[PDB]
Amino acid sequence: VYSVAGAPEALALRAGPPASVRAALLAARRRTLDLADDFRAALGDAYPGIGYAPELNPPLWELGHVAWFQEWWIGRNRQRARGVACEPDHAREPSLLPQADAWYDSGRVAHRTRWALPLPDAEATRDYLERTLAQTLALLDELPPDAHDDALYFFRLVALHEAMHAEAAAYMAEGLGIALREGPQLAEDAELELPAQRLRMGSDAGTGFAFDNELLSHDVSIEPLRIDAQAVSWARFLPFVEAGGYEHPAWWSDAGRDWLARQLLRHPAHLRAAGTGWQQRRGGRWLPLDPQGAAVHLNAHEAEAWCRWAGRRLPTEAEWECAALTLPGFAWGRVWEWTSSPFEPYPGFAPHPYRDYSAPWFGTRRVLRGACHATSAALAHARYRNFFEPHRRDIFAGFRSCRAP
Ligand SMILES: C[N+](C)(C)[C@@H](Cc1cnc[nH]1)C(=O)O
Ligand code: NA
Ligand code: NI
Repeated sequence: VYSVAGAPEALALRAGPPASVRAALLAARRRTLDLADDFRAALGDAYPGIGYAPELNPPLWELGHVAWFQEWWIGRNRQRARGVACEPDHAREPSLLPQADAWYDSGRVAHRTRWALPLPDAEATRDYLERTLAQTLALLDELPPDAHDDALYFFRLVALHEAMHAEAAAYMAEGLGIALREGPQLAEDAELELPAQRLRMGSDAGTGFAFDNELLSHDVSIEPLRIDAQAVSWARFLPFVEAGGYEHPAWWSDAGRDWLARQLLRHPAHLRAAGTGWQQRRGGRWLPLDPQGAAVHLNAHEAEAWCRWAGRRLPTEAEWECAALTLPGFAWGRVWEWTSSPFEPYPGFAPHPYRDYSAPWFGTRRVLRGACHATSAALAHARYRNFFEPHRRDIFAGFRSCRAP
């Protein structure tokens, strides 16, 4: 369980016995409910509760969706023990909630529709979470200590899914100005030498859970490189803004210039000018910017444009994964980091039972690697592939740079 690829929670969730997965499910639910109570403390109980935006979902919808997904792949799943060989579309038991599928299945309930749904109230939503988890843990307790990877697959999957939605709660709270009880400085900007080598990129078979987009592992050639030891700080990033870099379209790509054309505010989000200085928004509060913090809420175009101005580039996801795994002193986990790699399948990819996790998003999404401060330690992993459209700035995204010698 001790590795440089992730914290012990991450390896215990992916490969550990039922006791470890049980611990992960309880910890995930504790986090989910604490975030839910922090949203409730700001918003109260009205539904939908929040104004509309494409990158938000109504708080009670997120809670129900977390329960719905767990119940879909555990309690209602008639082929749990088959793991990745489960037939996605087999007929399942009915949910505790008759309208659950019509409300919480995201591939069926169009986004704008969610704001008008007659969802269960705040307390009935928590009852649904409670009962589904009680059922989940009871089925988990039937597994023996040496339970096979196939027997534990969906218990690991639903735990990781809830972790992803907790992080979404954290960055949606930033958008909404909601302060959280669970809620950033970097150390020295430095350069590290990555020598030429071979990397066996992706997840192997002996280890337990892998996301489908991590398969199959394959060899990749890594060229000699000098790579930042940490994400780009504000002190490093902001001279680009000060040199009028946002008013100089030569620094930007085709899609970057397009995106920059529509931009009302020509600097990173959640920043604002204050005299000759800067303020940054955090927990709905504006505070003087810390230059030694990581630059955050930048999109792929902003990261690439800084790189062109600086004469550097983004790493490929292979270069990133190699450095994270082989270079002590390469520090990650403060912000997700845009790479230069589009989200594409590895050689031998095959979609897993939750078929819509990766495959619909190839090509239109850019890979980010690492983790941010709001990523659960049970999820954060040097082989994990995050994927968002290159324009997104609501997520906790930044970057690091590199250049060949
Ligand atoms: C892996 N990311 C974070 C890109 C996913 C996580 C996810 C949550 N429920 C389904 N998938 C996303 O935002 O769609
Ligand atoms: Na490290
Ligand atoms: Ni989801």
